[PDB]
Amino acid sequence: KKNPLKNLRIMLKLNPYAKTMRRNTILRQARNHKLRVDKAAAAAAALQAKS
Amino acid sequence: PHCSRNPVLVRGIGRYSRSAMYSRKAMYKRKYSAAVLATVTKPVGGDKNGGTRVVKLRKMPRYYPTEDVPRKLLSHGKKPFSQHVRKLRASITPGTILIILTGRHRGKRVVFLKQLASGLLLVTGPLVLNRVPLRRTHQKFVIATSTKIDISNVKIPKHLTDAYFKKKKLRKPRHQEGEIFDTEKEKYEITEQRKIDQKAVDSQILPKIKAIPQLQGYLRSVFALTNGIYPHKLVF
RNA sequence: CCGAGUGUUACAGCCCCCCCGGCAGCAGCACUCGCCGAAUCCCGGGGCCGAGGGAGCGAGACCCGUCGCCGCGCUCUCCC
RNA sequence: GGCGGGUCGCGCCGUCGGGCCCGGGGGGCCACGCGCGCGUCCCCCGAAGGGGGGGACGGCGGAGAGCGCACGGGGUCGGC
RNA sequence: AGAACUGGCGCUGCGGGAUGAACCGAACGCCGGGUUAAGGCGCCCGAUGCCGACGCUCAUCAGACCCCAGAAAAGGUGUU
RNA sequence: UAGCCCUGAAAAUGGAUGGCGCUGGAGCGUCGGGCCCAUACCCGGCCGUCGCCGGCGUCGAGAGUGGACGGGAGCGGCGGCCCGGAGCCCCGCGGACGCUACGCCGCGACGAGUAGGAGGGCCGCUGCGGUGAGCCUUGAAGCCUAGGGCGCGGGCCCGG
RNA sequence: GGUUGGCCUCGGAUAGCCGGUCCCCGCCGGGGGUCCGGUGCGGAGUGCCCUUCGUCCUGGGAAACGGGGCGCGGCCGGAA
Ligand SMILES: [Mg+2]
Ligand SMILES: [Mg+2]
Repeated sequence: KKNPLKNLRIMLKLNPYAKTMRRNTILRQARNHKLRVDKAAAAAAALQAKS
Repeated sequence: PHCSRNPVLVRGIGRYSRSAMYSRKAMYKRKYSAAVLATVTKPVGGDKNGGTRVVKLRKMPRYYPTEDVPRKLLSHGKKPFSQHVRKLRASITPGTILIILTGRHRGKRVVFLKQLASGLLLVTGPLVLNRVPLRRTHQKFVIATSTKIDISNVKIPKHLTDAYFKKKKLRKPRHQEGEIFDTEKEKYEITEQRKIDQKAVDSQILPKIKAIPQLQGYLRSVFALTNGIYPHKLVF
């Protein structure tokens, strides 16, 4: 018994939707991260351009 | 032959989906429809004799051993040592001063140069400061010291490789006369080429060494633990 | 004259509390709001211990089952 | 003259629900014979009770060749 | 001494109760890794060698953990 | 009024919060986060038992969860001069193990034990009927053995 | 069996440590004013050796005592 939740491709033998549920939650938490890193820059950028 | 056209973001997950890849490959316009030498005969060579001899080579075995073990049960991907993957610790970048732990050198401080194709990281402290030639060392038997030197454009001989650094033995005598192999007294005098091609890398590691204020005194020294000096209290 | 420590009544001439209207822009956050969490969740790295046990519907197989299931790529079209 | 129960229509809320739909003016989709004809729906041209389109179909008229890889894939080998 | 209900001991090792038939956990083929229960973690004795929190208490007989192995009425301008 | 402490509070061998000791606690109460280890729990190995099976296809020619012939009509596809037709393997004569059926194999769950009851014994002792073209004065039985092993055990084999 | 040694104030803890002009104890010790430091840096969370691979060539800085000794000769301190 190889373990689901621990290796891929055993899940995908039991649940094919597990992969597309998984890159959808990797695509979005990369663009929620690119948004928040840029927004935290975007406050202190013009706050430095002030100074 | 195009490249993979689906960049992996995580290990074994493509960035583009199944129907996203049907269109990146233009699969909508490429669906398709269109639809031994055993042995040449050997000649006769003879009188009262014809029939250039029959198709036979690689014949059935002379002896079957009395018992046999069955065949193995096939497993997935356990590829041999020439094919696994090669890894480094991030603390060992080229130019790092290392600390040998386990050899015959045992605490001599060397300069890391290049990571070979076998995981054995090629290394030398120079032969004029230490007594360390161009030896390989294993990766997890060193300590990466937090000082560096930029040797990014030193030079590298392509001929020094895993096949370059090996050890050799050739068992000729099967008889138990009292020779010790007759040639394992030979501490290696193949150095005549190895003495040439260390000078070709010594000559341009040392100006990198002699530009740092007292880095060359640091490489003659050896490492030790003394009295209240504990690792895990220590920064290497 | 200044500095300091006590005791008194007095509600700004340090401040604090309760209201009556607002902005930056909100982070369970500049380790106290720590809450409760995940179809609202994934990634990566270490340390330990173990590795038990003739799969070929094909070819009439042939030195030698790198095989099934699963998930993928390239070519059998072109261009940049 | 007040209070509850059942019923209707009014505007108002919610990342409501119907994959809804219906027409108009980048991200995702395990969704892919241009020819045209089998049912069904939709938008249309002036008519006025015809045709032309697109859509989807659990039916039929349009409707093979698997090559050589890699692998979190039926319990470790090293061709260290 | 004699009943009721249930569980045990007898027929049963093991971990804890210093010790033990019956208490508390838990029931047992021979081992390796992981985790726990009851119980603990000054030193015998594995584990608090946590910069643990908050108080109460001084005994010229202190106190200290189920069964369980020592005490009552009364009394104290002893401290809280 | 009620918490801790004290008085009430006396027994015969010397003595027991288990001891040593302990008073910014190693005491008491109320809590925390760590941490420790049972034969218990989880994962893995191996042994047995029990339950449900598998394989007589040794079928390298076996192939069959539907099957053939051969005639009435239609194709996609194989070779065109739009008419068209079974090839029995062979350039290799080849292809592991097995299945004491009372045997072999697979999977899953389980394993305390007195009195007691069943099963298995290729455990052992003595004697008989068969049988090993058994063994031996080139050394049997017996006994001894810091010798080598096997079996979970009953025990057994070998060396000296 | 061990992998370098520390060659030493008394002590206080609601307190101690260092340096110090003056007047008293056979050229040393007792006191006070003064200057210091102090979550101890004149800090065993420290200190001196040292992490010393050796040698040769060869210049600077530092150092004019030499450092190991089988030396020889001397003295005098440490009885818990
Ligand atoms: Mg109970
Ligand atoms: Mg019995």
